[PDB]
Amino acid sequence: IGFIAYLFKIVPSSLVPSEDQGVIMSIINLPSGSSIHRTIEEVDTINKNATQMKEISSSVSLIGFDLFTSSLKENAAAVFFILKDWSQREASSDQIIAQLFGQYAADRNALSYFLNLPPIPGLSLTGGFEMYAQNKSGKDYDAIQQDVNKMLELARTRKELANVRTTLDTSFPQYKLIIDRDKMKYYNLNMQDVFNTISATIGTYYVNDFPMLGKNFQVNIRALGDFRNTQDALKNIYIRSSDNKMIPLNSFLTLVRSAGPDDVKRFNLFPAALIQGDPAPGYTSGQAIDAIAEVAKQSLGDEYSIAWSGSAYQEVSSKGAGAYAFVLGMIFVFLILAAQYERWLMPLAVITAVPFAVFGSILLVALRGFDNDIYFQTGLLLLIGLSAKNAILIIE
Amino acid sequence: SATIGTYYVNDFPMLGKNFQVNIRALGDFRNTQDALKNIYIRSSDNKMI
Amino acid sequence: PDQAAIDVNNRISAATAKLPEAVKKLGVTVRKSSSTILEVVSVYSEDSSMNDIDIYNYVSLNILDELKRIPGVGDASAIGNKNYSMRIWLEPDLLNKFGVTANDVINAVNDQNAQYATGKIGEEPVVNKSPQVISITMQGRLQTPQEFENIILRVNEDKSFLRIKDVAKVEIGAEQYNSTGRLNTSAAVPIIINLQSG
Amino acid sequence: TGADAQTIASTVATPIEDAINGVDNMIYMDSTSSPGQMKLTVYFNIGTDPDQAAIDVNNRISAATAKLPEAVKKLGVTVRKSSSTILEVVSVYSEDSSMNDIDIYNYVSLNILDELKRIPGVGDASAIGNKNYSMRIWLEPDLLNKFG
Amino acid sequence: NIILRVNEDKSFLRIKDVAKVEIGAEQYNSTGRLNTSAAVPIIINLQSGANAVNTAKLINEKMQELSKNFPQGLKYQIPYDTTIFVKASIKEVIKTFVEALALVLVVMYLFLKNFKSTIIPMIAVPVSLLGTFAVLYVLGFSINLLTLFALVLAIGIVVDDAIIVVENIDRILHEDSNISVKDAAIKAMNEVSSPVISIVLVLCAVFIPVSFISGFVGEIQRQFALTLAISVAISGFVALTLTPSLS
Amino acid sequence: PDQAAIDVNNRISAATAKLPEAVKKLGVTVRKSSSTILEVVSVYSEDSSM
Ligand SMILES: CC[C@H]1OC(=O)[C@H](C)[C@@H](O[C@H]2C[C@@](C)(OC)[C@@H](O)[C@H](C)O2)[C@H](C)[C@@H](O[C@@H]2O[C@H](C)C[C@H](N(C)C)[C@H]2O)[C@](C)(O)C[C@@H](C)C(=O)[C@H](C)[C@@H](O)[C@]1(C)O
Repeated sequence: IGFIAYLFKIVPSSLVPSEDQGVIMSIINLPSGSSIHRTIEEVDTINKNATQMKEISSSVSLIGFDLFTSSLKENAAAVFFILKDWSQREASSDQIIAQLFGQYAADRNALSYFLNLPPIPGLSLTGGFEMYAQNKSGKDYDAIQQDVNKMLELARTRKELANVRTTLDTSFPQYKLIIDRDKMKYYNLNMQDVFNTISATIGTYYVNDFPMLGKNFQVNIRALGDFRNTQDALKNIYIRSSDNKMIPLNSFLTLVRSAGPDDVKRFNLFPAALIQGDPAPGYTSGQAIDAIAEVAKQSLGDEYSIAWSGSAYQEVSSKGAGAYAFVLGMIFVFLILAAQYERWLMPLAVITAVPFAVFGSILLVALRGFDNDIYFQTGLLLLIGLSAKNAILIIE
Repeated sequence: SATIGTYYVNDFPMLGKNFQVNIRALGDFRNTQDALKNIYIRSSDNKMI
Repeated sequence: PDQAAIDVNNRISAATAKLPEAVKKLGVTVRKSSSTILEVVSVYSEDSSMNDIDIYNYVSLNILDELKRIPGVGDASAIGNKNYSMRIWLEPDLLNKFGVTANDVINAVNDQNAQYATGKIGEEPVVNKSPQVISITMQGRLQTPQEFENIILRVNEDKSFLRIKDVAKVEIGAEQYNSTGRLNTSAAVPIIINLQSG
Repeated sequence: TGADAQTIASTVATPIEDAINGVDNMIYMDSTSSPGQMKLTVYFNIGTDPDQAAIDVNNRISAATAKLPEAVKKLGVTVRKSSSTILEVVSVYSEDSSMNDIDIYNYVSLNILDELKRIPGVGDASAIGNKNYSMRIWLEPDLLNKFG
Repeated sequence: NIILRVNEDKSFLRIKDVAKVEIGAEQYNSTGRLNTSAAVPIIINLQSGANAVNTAKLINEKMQELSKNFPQGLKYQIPYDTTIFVKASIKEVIKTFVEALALVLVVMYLFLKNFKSTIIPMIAVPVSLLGTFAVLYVLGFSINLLTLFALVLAIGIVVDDAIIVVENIDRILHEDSNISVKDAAIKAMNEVSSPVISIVLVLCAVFIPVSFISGFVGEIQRQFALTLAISVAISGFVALTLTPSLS
Repeated sequence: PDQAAIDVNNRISAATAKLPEAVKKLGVTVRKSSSTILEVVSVYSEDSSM
């Protein structure tokens, strides 16, 4: 039984083993703010280079979407490859991943993320924690980014956890419209009208519906793409000044280049920047949870509030009913065996029978190199049941 | 409603949340019964009534 | 109780249209509360360095939202209702002097203190494709009182702007000064919790 | 439509998040506000009936629909039970490139999807694309200035 | 032809003069390509309480029927189909059941050295598996990969119960020459009746706490544990009642 | 019927994007109904003065 403890300690613990799902998810991310046509050229080259290898049969792409963060960022495209078959293909999914990774490290023009599809849907992986740094002071997301980055820089040194990533990004370029209200009121304009003109020309303005094939379809107003592509597209836009005079839009408006976050995130009615991380090897998920909580408390104090989601929230709010139920089951088994044998002492033999089955299972799983799994525990359940059944008959 | 009562025009951003903007006259002017003698409303013409 | 609430909301949905614009703008809340106070929680500042309005705003931002997530709490509210709100205290003597009505203030605040929609610069379909796609970000909702007093109601015959500061006093005050919460001899916002039905 | 991420967050997510708060058996709330769109996922406690969660969310959002801006009110908010997995994905492709993507999507939406809804056991049928037929008026600023 | 303005002449300024009108998409941010060819993916979420295999087959046939009427150059494909995984798992569970039954017949023909005895598992095992299916359907559980894995597990419980009962009958039959087959069976059943009930209750009490565990891992555990408990209980009842008579 | 109305309302909620704007402005109402006519009550003025 001491060797059982040793073998349990040495064996790795993971939630679900990685399995080839017969397709390979490719995540392509161009630099932030890259145009869609560049992404289409990239994914065209991607599929062309993936065509040579015989293992993939077909390629499905979804240009203009980010699978990681549901969105329509034009700089991100997801291209799922379809493996030929499990039987007709000599290579496993991992070797295909390695070949595609090796083809694509050199160019560094289109970032490559080749990941096998999740065994089961909505499955948290490696028991990572989902921290939300709810800013409570109302600071700008740009300052939130620097504070959170200081938090990660502190957290990287911590031994409990490793591989921390933050979804919040502010690299995306964003023109900032600075409105000189004095000039716009001077020209006898209204902010609502000038912004309707902007939304009509640069943006898409949706006015009414027109029917085709019996279905009610939108009517959209936008300026020709030739004119709005340039940064100084305001000067061609003209707005009436309520005095029957054409006032140029660039007179009171100006585009200045700035960097802003493409996607914002609010957790529990409060602005936040989601932080993910995985426990370091040899450390439990909960230990990493308190470690990152302490890091957040040190870095951010009384201005950011910690939050938990998914697996981290389940661990934080866990009532520990599983261990209590296991203790109840152990007591019930003891009682039922004592009733069967008409003696309190003898069920001890039936209980001590199961360590042999547990020892065999853990020894073989250690030798095989397979890590502790959910399916391993499911098999251990039947193992304990059968060992107990054999012992009960021997004792009786 | 903008002078005697409170008129909620729209929301301004503060501390992340949105808080109302309310318009009202000073408490002194709406205090008396004869409050209406102070408020003036412009007609279709420029005259103040 | 849940089925009863769902039926009540289903029947109410039709009548919401006939309600006045202000009523629906504030919104109609349908809950399962029994309107019987389950308990009263009073938050009081011992050092008295925190004013009643700021205590209420702290509570409504931090405590009340978390309390409403607690199961079995049908509705939780605070007595004061002294939420943060820009107060534009109009001076009728100064309003009639400059010839601007309260309607001219409402229109100015509604038009200027708002956020609208602005499209991205480089977007398809474009025949001259730019290397990058740039979004446009604006801020039309003023944050500080100094920005609110600079709102231009009217432009004079010369290049002189009449502004809210001339005709009104702007400050950050409570939404309502109607109520007050007192604990013992101290000032504390009381949190009344209504038990959810069943 | 055509609103940057921050304004969408502040103007749309905040009222909806305020109104949705306090819904029965809600563990936490996650919302993202990408350019032009605002998705708000409202997670609930395990064992809660999904239809019940959906209808309560509907009621809370219908309470605060009026506070939303004019464009968001025009394009009403959609509430769905996101707890769904993909049985399969059918891709309709024009091999000869006779039709562009818009024509393919419109044909699939008008013809293919309705039959998929007819198939028993197909609770949800959707098309990834977002290209509905729309009447586009391409304004030319030079011509507009020429004709005043 | 929408009239923007009316000139001083009878001619009208129209939208055609200042803008170009065409039927385009609402959004151009996205685009889908399959094998470097323009495509539109379609997603089909399986309705709750339905059969995946039948729905997938109906979808494929309906797609073929619609493809008969497709415009020239339009072709369909189904890259992802979770029905493949469940069909493979069902085939593997059937093969495992057949192999386990054949191995039971072989092992009992080897040790027990009797041919008529092989029939007893052949009836006892399928009856208990069918009962497990029925009680699983009553509880509302659904066939899935986890359930099929737990069925692979429960195969061992059922075969082992049949082995114990039949082997005890044979051992008592060979202990005494004078004893009759029915008398040997009743003696063995008297010996191991209360033990079998004890194993059934013990295994149920072992499996129950696993179901109480919360979380996604808790629910995954609950599936295996609950079907395992159902199977062991029903197999115990079958070995208690049906197996001795056939023995 | 209580859950049937819930399912119908949830589906209309999910498809709200597909609806035309007018029926979005005038909220669509989902209510349980019964084709059965339990009885017909007729109110009449005996004096015919009403
Ligand atoms: C949107 C449109 C997409 O739907 C999703 O976003 C779903 C709901 C993802 O979960 C959603 C879940 C969500 C919303 O959770 C907050 C978010 O994380 C993203 C969008 O994935 C799932 C499971 C993806 O796994 C996800 O792949 C991502 C690259 C990373 C993500 N995880 C590591 C983070 C992982 O789970 C997965 C199985 O590959 C997608 C498969 C079904 C597809 O190929 C299909 C075509 C999708 O592209 C999609 C229907 O177009």
